[PDB]
Amino acid sequence: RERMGHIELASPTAHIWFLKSLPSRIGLLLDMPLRDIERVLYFESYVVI
Amino acid sequence: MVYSYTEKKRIRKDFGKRPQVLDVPYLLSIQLDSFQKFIEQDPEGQYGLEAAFRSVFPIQSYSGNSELQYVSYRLGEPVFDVQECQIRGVTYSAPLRVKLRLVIYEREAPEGTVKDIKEQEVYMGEIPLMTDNGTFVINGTERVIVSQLHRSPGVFFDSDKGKTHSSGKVLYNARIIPYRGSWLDFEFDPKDNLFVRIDRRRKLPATIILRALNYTTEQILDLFFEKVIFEIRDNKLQMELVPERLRGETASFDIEANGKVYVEKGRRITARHIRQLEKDDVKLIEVPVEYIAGKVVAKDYIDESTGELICAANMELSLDLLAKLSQSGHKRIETLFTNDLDHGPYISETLRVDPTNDRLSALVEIYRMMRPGEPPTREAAESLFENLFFSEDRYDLSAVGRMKFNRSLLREEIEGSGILSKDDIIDVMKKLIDIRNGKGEVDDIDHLGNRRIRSVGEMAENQFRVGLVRVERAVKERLSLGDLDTLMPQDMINAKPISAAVKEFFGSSQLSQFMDQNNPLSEITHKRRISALGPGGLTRERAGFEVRDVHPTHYGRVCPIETPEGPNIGLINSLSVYAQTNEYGFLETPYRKVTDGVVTDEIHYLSAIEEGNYVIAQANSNLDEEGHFVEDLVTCRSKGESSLFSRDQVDYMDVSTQQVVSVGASLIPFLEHDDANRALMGANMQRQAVPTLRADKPLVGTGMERAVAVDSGVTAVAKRGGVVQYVDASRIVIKVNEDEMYPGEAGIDIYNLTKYTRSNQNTCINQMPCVSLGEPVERGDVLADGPSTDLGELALGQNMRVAFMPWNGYNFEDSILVSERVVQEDRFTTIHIQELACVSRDTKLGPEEITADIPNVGEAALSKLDESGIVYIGAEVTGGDILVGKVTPKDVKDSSLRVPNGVSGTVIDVQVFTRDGVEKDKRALEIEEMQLKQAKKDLSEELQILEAGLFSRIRAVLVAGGVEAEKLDKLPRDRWLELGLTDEEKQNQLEQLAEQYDELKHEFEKKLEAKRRKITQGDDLAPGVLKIVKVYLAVKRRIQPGDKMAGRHGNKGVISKINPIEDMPYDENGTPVDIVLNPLGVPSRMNIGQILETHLGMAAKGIGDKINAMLKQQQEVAKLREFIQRAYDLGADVRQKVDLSTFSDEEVMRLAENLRKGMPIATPVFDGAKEAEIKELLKLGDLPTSGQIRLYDGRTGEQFERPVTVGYMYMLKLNHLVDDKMHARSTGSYSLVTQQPLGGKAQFGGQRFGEMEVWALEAYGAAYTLQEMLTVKSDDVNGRTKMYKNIVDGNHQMEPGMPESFNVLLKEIRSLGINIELEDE
Amino acid sequence: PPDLRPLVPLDGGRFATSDLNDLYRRVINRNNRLKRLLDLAAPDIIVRNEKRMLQEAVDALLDNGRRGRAITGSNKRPLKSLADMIKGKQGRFRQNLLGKRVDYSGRSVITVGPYLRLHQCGLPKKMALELFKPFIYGKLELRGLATTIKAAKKMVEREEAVVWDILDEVIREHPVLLNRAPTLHRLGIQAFEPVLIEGKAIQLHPLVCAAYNADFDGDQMAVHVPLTLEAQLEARALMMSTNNILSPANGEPIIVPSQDVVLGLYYMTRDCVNAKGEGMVLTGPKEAERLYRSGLASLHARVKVRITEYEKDANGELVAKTSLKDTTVGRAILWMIVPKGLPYSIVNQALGKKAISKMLNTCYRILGLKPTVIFADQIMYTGFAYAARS
Amino acid sequence: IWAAANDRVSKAMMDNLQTETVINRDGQEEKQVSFNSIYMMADSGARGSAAQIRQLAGMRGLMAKPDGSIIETPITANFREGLNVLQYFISTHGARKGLADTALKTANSGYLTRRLVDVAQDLVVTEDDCGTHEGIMMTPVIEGGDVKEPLRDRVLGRVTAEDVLKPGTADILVPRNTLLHEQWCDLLEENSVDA
DNA sequence: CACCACCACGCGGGCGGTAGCGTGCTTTTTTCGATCTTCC
DNA sequence: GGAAGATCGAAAAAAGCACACGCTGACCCGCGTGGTGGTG
RNA sequence: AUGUCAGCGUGU
Ligand SMILES: [Mg+2]
Repeated sequence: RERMGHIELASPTAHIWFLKSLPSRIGLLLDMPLRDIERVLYFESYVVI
Repeated sequence: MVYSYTEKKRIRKDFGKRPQVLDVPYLLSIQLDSFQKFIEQDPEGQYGLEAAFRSVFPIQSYSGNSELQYVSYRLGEPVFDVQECQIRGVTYSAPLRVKLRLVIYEREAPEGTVKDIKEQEVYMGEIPLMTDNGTFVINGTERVIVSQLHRSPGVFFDSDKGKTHSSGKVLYNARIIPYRGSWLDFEFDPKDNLFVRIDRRRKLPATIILRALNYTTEQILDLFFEKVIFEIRDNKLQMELVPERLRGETASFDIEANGKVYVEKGRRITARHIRQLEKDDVKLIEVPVEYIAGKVVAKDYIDESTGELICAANMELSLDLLAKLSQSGHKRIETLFTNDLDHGPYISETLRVDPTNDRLSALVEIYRMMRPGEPPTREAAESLFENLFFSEDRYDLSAVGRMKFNRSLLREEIEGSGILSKDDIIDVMKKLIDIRNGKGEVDDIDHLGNRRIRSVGEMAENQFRVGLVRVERAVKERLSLGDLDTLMPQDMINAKPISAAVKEFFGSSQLSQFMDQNNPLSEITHKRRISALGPGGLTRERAGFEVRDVHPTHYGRVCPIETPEGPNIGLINSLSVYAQTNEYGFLETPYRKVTDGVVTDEIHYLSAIEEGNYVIAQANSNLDEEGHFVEDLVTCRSKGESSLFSRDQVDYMDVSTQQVVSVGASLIPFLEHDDANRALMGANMQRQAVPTLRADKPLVGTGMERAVAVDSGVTAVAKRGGVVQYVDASRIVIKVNEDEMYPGEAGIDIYNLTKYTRSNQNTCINQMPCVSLGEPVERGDVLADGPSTDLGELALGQNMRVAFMPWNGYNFEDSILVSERVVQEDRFTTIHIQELACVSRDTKLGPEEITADIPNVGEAALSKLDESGIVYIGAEVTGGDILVGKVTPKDVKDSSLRVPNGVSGTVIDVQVFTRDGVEKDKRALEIEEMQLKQAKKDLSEELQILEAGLFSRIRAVLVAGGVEAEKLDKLPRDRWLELGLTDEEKQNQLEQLAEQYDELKHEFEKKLEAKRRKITQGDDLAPGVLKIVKVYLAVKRRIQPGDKMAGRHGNKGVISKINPIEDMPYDENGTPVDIVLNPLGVPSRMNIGQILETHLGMAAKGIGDKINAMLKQQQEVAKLREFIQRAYDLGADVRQKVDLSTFSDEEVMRLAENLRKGMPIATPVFDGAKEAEIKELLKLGDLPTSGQIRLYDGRTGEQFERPVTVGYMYMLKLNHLVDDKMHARSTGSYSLVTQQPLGGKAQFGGQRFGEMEVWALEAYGAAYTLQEMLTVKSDDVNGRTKMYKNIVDGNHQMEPGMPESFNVLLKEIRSLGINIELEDE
Repeated sequence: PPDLRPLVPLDGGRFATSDLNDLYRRVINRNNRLKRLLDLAAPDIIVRNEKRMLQEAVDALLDNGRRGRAITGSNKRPLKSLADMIKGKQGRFRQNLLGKRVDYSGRSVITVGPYLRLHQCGLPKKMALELFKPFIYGKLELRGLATTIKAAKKMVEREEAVVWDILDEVIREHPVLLNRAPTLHRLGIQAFEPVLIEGKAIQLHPLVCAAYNADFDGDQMAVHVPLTLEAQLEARALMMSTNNILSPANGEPIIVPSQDVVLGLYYMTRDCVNAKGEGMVLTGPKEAERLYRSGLASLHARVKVRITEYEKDANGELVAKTSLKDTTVGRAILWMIVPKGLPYSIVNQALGKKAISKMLNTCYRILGLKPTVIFADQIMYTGFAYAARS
Repeated sequence: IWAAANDRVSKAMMDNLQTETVINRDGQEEKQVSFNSIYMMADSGARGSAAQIRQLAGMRGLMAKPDGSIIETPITANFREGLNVLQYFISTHGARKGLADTALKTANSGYLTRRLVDVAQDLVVTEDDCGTHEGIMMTPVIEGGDVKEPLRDRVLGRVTAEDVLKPGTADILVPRNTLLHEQWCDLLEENSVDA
């Protein structure tokens, strides 16, 4: 009833709750528009680091 | 008038005054007729399968080398009968076969030369068939597909009356709703700009849809505006002035023409100046050059010499631009006639806002709207726009859609293509612009003329068309595969999509509902139901207020009172008695044409839209029997509103007083004396009454019981006339008349009555004969009485002796006090049948078997079971008893079906279905033997009749030839075949008759073999199951405190106390009353119908008691004839006339025997018996005229200080029994996820302590009780166990612990990327 | 954990939907495929798509249908994700935490019981026997009538008479919480003393209907059993109907005669002009009642009766005052139930709804709580009896 | 005109119902209050009211179409008498409007109650006196013709915030922190206290 | 020994299609392009 | 005099829509490939 | 020893 499991993700994935629930915490923290974050997240535009 | 044989048994007294001009039509016609249109062979492809096949077929291959065309379709005979389908569980359906031709053309010459033709018939699935009662049998269960009231296809203009923009301005919009396609909307912006939306997408300027239709700016401006010509003079610059254009104008400049100052500068042009200019007929008027700059040029003007655009189309003019135009040589210019109030410049403003400038740009913008992300290409945009509205395969404006479209635009023609065109959209936008300007009015969306009714046929045809287009895509896939020289159409098509679509529609649709079989009225109302819900319709939560109200067009088409009370009120309606459907789906109602004042009898069915123009009088308008209204000022209705009118201005007349109510609402006597709300409750409750074990006729009725009983398929109705040859409690055999005989037939009708079969509401369906041996019958006469039916009349409740008085608070709010006799005589005892299924499947380890031995059980528990493992029929079982002994392999585990706890009764029926291949047990063999014996009995009766006829012919021939009649009589009848005659034509006749006898015997043997094969064919089941055993339990529910009872006038209540017989109030003669009711209900709940019904029932029972007393004295038939004739003649110009002179003595006696328990009275729903007639009928018997008698107290005996109202009232026992409502729980099973107790009564479960209860406890100081309910009673498992052991030990203390639901929620949140925990610190 | 997303056997060889298991399986498939792609050094044109769709699967598992289109299930419908089973009306917060299902509870239709007192409710025998089962087991084991819990269960099932006696013993002063389904305000649930009745419907006091907004109409109600000492004390001291006499919303009384009590008391307190026994002189209310029951004087006869009324002085005691009053027989009869402290002006008039309410208010203000409760019960009894007799 | 006619009919009916009963005294006759069952039920307050009785015996009066406007011709027939088809259809409009309103009111009322409970579920009396000298004014509420609520109802069962002075005398009428029960309210109203 | 029938099964996904699917609610928050204005 | 702050209006997206109970049906991958197995 | 969907109904 209590023990949980875990899956080791091969590639990092964004947590949808923080990304989507307006205002976006990722976007607010990084000061980037939600469109840019959601398009770099789903592999359609590169982003500089 | 002469009465039918069943009616002459008991004639209902009728108080109706107005003669019946039109008889009530068949109630279920709206269900049957439509389905007919679905399956009838139509030479023209307008409705049904023929229309669908014509729409889809022919089917062309990808390459123009071959095709597949459709010739004809045929529906095969159903494999199983309706009864067989119901008892076996299969779906009542018929195979569909289609004649298909495969045409392979010439490869070298594709101009149309053919090479090979292959014709075949292919089977493409089963179509479920409608029974004679307008109901479907899906998976062995009765289903009803209710009609849907949905917005009709067409163009609708509406607006929001200031609900938006906070400014009060109305934003007019227009919608083009197709039957199949995309919706086109034209809305008006707050800034007066026309925008176009497709499928509720982003709005675009309305000129885009015009540009996409190959239209330039000049063409659009020509279409949408009036051109003013400004001819350039030397210095006058005179305009082509129209006097009408001066209306509603401001003269900022002096209007002078013909050397006269017509209008002075600074003066508004009043109507006087407009009229004077109209009289002047002056065209050319001098204009200053400043007036031109404020206008917009109509068309592009080009300086040919220089080849540059001096002015384009549609921009504001200016002084420099005007000078350039003048010097360019352009003498004649055109501009737009625009008025701030008459002709607004909406199109020009929209064009200015519109960014597109060419057809390709507009198409690209439309494509970008429709398909974001995809690259807009010329081909893609062209294809998308062509397929949006101008392709038959994607857009379908139906025939009714086209008719409404043309009518809304005032077009003479009512026929056209099913696709849109440039003209249609242009006209729609023009009409919307006119409506915005002021001309025209918006369309009432809730108008019943704008709402179509879709029946079963239309929906079935649509689903079939969807399946057919899927199949046609699948067959176009295979039609281009080549090698067609060796391919047949049988294997070319696949029937899976059509069958899947039709099955999903008939089994799992929004409107294919379970049929409610509480009583015949329930089924009748359910079949005649119109639901606004369903696909392509309203939603229960978002229905709103304005759509649930009673529109004035509901008169005569939708019942205003019969509607469910709850969330779906006003969205579900019942069809009126006389209402019917057009060919387009719109409802229509009958009317009597009124010509030259005198009302005629020709019936015209007027629709909602057309009936507005005419003036329709009421049903209750007095006539002098010559057709002329007695008074001049008849109350009529013109357009959804009522008013007085002259007697010569009437156009149509209502056909009946029942035209405005439904069938269920017309069964309430004295409906005109009840409040509308109480009438609604009574009508709703009427179709919830369970049928008792003895149907009792209503002493007061409305005369519609006969129609409801006959039309519903609950009673057995003779197909042909004749005499009843054989009567039994189970079957009836009728010897048909020689007139109705068919050639080569024995001529007997066999009716097998259904006895004690469960309905969909777990009630009991039972049919009882109402005829005797030798009694002649006619076509349409009732032979058996179904549930809640007495001699062909609907009988839902019982006639109970009621008294209206308070009785020691036992009828305080709405309670009912019931005498002990009501329980003693079983007046309200009902039978309920419950079905329990044991499914013997196949498991992975092995197949389970239904056997007579179960491990770890005793012989006493197994005593009821036989050696076959199925309980004995007629054995008394109770909760926890084993019914179908089953053991499944683990050696084996007991999984036998058991009677649910709290359920008892007697096993009355066991049905075993076996998959083909599996051996049949002894019980299955016994059931098959019984069915075979019944079939053999029927066929043997037919054979006996036919062989008796043939042997009579043989004996006649023999006695004519050999005159051996005495020898033949002495000889056995069979040996007559052996005996012959001399060599003559007599021998040839005997040989022919013997051959006929042999062939008839062979034919009937073949019939018996066919019946036996059909019985023994076997039933197909779902995968994994090898046997099914269904057991039926019958329980006698007797009335008791807590049971809900009700009358027909909305007066409901719960039985509060079963008073002893001696305690009930009694009259002078010592007869106690049966029911005591609180008078306090009447003044508040304004239903005076119950009081009048009580008085009329008292009068009827007094007449019946007088008849019974006369019968008990063995009085001569003359006295009975005189008394019954006097009773029937009572009234005030009643339409019903009964003549007992022609009745003969014997029938009269029978009639008297039927009237000895109260003469029935029929009270029409709006033409009923008045108070004077009731008093006259009361005075005819030995009863007080006032209707109030003097009662005595049962317990003490003193006279009540005032006379009380006693009488007879019709009481109904609703399907809300206390034994089905009571539940209790102390400790049981719990849910496995939240560790909370289960919910419901079927499974042992506790009541839900909701949030509001927690709030109420918090409002108190209740903290320990709340915590105890939250944790130690429900969630804390350790708390539960410790509390149980403590209370058993006697300590009333708790350990609250921690609810498990909170731990579950904690782990649930923890399962996300969020950490949540409890800190000890 | 698996137990919070269980796989339910379907007794037919198949299993339930198990939405969470489906989403987890989808995520595991995507993760394994991405691992396989990565370990093969796949080009950045293929692993990119697999990573994006793995992110989509994770999105669906955490919040289905949040961004794009919900993962369609086997029934052509959106699936339920982890977030979908916490939020909403069907979520864990509002369906299993704020409210829940509880044991020691039952439900049945209601029925009027006139003989009941204000603090009593009629409970059916079967519901009472089943709800108080643990108490019955404890009492059975305490008195030695059974040797074990199984024996007590067998005795309860066999429906022995001693079981009924024990049940009568255990519910002597054990209040039960009666509740109605729409609990609009605080008075929607109240504590009543159970009286065992033979039947199938719960018998409710006529006076407490107005607080419940209940009608004997087929409406059902639920019964809960407080099973701690603290819970019983809270029910008796806070939730009892005797305590709840003033509405917390505005302080107005909630116990008021409504339909038949008012009619009966109105019929009693009314005067004719030529009734039998008019103008007679009677010694007291007892003589008037005897005369009415003997059929000698009508209930509306105008007579003069010598009555004694008690008034409260400053010291708090009662001082009597006896005098002849001109009244009717019915009012004199009704005076026999009025408590001592009240004056005679209350009943010497035609008693309507407002008059009865004012009389009860004066009784509450002057006398207290117990006299008011007894007076209300007597008023209801007399109103019912004389409405029946009228 | 029709409203006046309905009022006249109702008044005439009530006059003919409430006191028509004429009874002989020991000598001559007289008029007494009627013993009619309907009138007894209405007057005693058991069930019903003047409107329902006037619908039972007098004309049913004007009825309104679903849009809310009044229909010109009223229902001139009682429930004891017969209502024709047109009058019943007219009344069904209002009946259906009321039924739909009461069917759709429940969800909105429940949602509002849920929001109100959740906004104030954490407020509990957890002290005895803050010593606050700040209170609010309370005056009888009067809006152009009627006294909607007397001051006694508004200030009943509440604690004074400051020493209430006798009007025009500057003398304490009630102390600073006295709970205004019935006797204090009588004292306040006997001195004509406004605020 | 290919040869047809039968069952694991596995990874796969929106589904089926030579494209679209949707069309009768109200309130709150975001956001994003178009206008303006205005100001340094 | 043009870029940036202010406005702003429309489009989009999210969140909500009483409680309690009773009953009914209907369903709870897939599917096309590869491997396996009896066979005449 | 479930769940969900759809429908009907009861009491408010
Ligand atoms: Mg009720």
